[PDB]
Amino acid sequence: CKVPRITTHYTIYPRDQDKRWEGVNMERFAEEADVVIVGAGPAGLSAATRLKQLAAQHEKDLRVCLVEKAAHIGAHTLSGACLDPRAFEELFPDWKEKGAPLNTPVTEDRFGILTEKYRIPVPILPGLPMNNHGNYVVRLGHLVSWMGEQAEALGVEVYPGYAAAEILFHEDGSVKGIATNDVGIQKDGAPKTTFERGLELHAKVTIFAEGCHGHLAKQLYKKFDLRANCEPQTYGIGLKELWVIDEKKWKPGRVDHTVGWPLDRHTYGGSFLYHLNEGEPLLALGFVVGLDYQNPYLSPFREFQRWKHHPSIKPTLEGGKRIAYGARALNEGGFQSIPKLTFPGGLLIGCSPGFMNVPKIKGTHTAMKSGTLAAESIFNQLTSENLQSKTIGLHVTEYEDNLKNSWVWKELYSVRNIRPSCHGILGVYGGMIYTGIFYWIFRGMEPWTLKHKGSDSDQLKPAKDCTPIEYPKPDGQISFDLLSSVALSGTNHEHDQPAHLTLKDDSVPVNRNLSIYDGPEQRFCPAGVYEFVPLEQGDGFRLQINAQNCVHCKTCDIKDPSQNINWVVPEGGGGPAYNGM
Ligand SMILES: Cc1cc2nc3c(=O)[nH]c(=O)nc-3n(C[C@H](O)[C@H](O)[C@H](O)COP(=O)(O)OP(=O)(O)OC[C@H]3O[C@@H](n4cnc5c(N)ncnc54)[C@H](O)[C@@H]3O)c2cc1C
Ligand SMILES: COC1=C(OC)C(=O)C(C/C=C(\C)CC/C=C(\C)CC/C=C(\C)CC/C=C(\C)CCC=C(C)C)=C(C)C1=O
Ligand SMILES: CCCCCCO[C@@H]1O[C@H](CO)[C@@H](O)[C@H](O)[C@H]1O
Ligand SMILES: CCCCCCO[C@@H]1O[C@H](CO)[C@@H](O)[C@H](O)[C@H]1O
Ligand code: SF4
Ligand code: NA
Repeated sequence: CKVPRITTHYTIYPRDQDKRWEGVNMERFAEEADVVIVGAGPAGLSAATRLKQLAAQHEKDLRVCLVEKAAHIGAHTLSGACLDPRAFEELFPDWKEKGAPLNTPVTEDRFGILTEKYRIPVPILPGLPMNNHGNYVVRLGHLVSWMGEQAEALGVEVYPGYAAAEILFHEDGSVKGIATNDVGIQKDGAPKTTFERGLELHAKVTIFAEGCHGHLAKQLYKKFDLRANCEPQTYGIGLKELWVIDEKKWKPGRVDHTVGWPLDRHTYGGSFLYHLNEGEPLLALGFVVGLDYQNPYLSPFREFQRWKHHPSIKPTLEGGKRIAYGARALNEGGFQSIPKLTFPGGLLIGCSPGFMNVPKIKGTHTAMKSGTLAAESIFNQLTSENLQSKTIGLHVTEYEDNLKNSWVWKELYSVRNIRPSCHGILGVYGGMIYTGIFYWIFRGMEPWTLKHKGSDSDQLKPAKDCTPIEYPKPDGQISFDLLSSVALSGTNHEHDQPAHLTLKDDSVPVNRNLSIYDGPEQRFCPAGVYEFVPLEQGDGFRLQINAQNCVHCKTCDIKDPSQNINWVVPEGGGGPAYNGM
């Protein structure tokens, strides 16, 4: 054996095309519902909840099935989480006595610009977007878990551990529904004696709420040419760890943000540090880096680990304990990047299509509202005659009409130029200047909309033209390595299954990436999944994919300069085991 056909997933090598599957029956059982929702995130749960609420108010029968990758609800949820209650209280005006975990109202907002040695404080006025008056600091994972609890109580059929692995289409071309992941296929693609076909969930309308860079939505965009009038989405990667600190340095209700060191002015990114007020002297902290970065040598993980040593931060975690680690990609393309959210047989909500306010670093409240609106609109179409056809699947276009008229649209429109304004000669500092003028003073009224520089994927420079970055060795107390970090994510998968990190051509990572960019996949992956192993015969490397370490952040599918990777779901239940992240 060899070079190793790293790729054996059925999505690249159809088993309808390989002899090893000759005798196997691929017949799947099917279940019928009115609405099928993919992803138990704040958006999917908002949609599900509201739909079962609308059903109760008007006494109608509605079968709503919600499927999620996570072993249990909230396990793949990663956010820093400063919450704008606006849409949440709309869905649950009753939350306080019903027990929702919004125990930390923001009491102090701080922002600073860092240099290697110091911190420059920045005045936070009520007029800027980094103002958190009226908001809560929360462990999104727990709020999500709480939501799944209310959803079930309302009659929603929640299915954690089930990954939507395949979109179903009616012959007229509209979406019929989805099928869950099959199970029991070995690493090489061969069927096991335990092979088991997935479940088919049919509905009049399927809601897609996979979050930032959903793998089914990525293909949905293609199928219905949904990006026709929009700039492609732009992203950033968010790394995060939970810490237990010295009571003496615990300032409950405090929200910190910083820009500057260790990033150069042309690399977008920053930190967040929030003091939780849920009983323990706990801190949710993390780092963000725009995947539009240019240096192939940059490592967002090392930037984050190195960031903690800055003198304004290290003392705070000194004597502290790091108890969890996770990473997720987020949207930063904002308004200019919103695709068409509707098509025959389905809808897109939440960060999958992307409603993130990047300067506020908030996308949960808007993801919730989109779920609330999509629900109201769908129930609305299920409750009439006014029959639209030839698409057995409904085209709930009214959803986009109403979203365009909600506060969500104007909020995203108003901060649309902040992220793109960071592409000037002053980089992120130019963006700050632009924010003081056109937002703080003109609230984004300027008669124009700036554009992004294109896809994050073609923003990389060749390694020979750049200078490697010298990162410090972790000290095991404030900074750690990747392996220990992966352990604190509790992520895991059945080892004997084909890699879900699929390659379209098994030779480009060694022939192009390593050759031209020096294998950026070994540094942009926050989990150490891709590694180049020294070749046995003579001279080079081979790429090895350690699919079991994947935290499902979706970065590699976003940043690969050769766009040769396609992330798909592994067997349901695999991945992070985040608790209140
Ligand atoms: C580091 C970081 C910090 C952040 N800080 C804030 C903040 O302070 N405030 C704020 O409002 N927002 C913040 N956000 C953003 C916030 O987390 C998101 O906007 C929000 O979670 C988006 O929600 P969602 O409901 O679309 O999906 P997500 O929370 O992304 O969840 C999508 C769900 O879908 C599941 N899924 C995906 N594909 C499939 C499939 N095919 N089959 C089954 N299940 C599937 C996933 O497992 C996941 O649970 C932050 C994000 C990051 C990464
Ligand atoms: C952790 O996440 C992150 C942030 O959030 C904490 C960020 O910010 C940034 C970077 C910068 C951006 C997005 C531009 C945003 C604007 C800010 C932060 C406003 C702060 C300061 C201003 C506006 C200074 C005042 C302006 C002056 C004096 C100009 C002169 C004339 C007048 C207007 C009177 C990044 C990369 C980030 O990752
Ligand atoms: C041109 C500058 C004029 C004076 C601004 C006065 O008062 C302003 O109140 C708002 C709150 O509404 C804050 O956001 C501003 O930072 C503060 O300066
Ligand atoms: C600063 C980062 C991106 C924004 C591009 C804006 O530059 C333009 O400059 C001229 C001055 O020459 C102004 O009169 C215009 O109103 C402004 O849009
Ligand atoms: S393989 Fe991809 S999706 Fe998994 S953690 Fe690494 S970059 Fe994220
Ligand atoms: Na557009």
